[PDB]
Amino acid sequence: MSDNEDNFDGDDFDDVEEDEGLDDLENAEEEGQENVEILPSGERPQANQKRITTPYMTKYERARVLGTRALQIAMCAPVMVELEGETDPLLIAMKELKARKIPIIIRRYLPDGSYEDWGVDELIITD
Repeated sequence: MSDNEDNFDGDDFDDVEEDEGLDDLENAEEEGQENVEILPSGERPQANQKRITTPYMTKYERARVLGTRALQIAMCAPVMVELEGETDPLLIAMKELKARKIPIIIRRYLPDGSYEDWGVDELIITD
């Protein structure tokens, strides 16, 4: 009946519980390090670059994609599913991967001192 918490600081371990995932991203891995840009597929036979981007895009390029698609598409949809009839925060960025079509190029730069561009027009999609 009258049982409440005395305060909110019994020790020095009650300030680490801020999680902002979504539908299946509970601080699992997300470990990486590559500046990644996003753009509509573009295997331009002229900007053939190279450096470290494994000839196979990596879920982040697609995870930045989904996020940068989720907003571009949240407007209409550069996506390949609901071009202008949908704008969900990521159904499209999901559907696009869920489709594994990921028709888009991504730039994996390197905060280390390098960079490479391409995505699904020259290599893999999310995986």
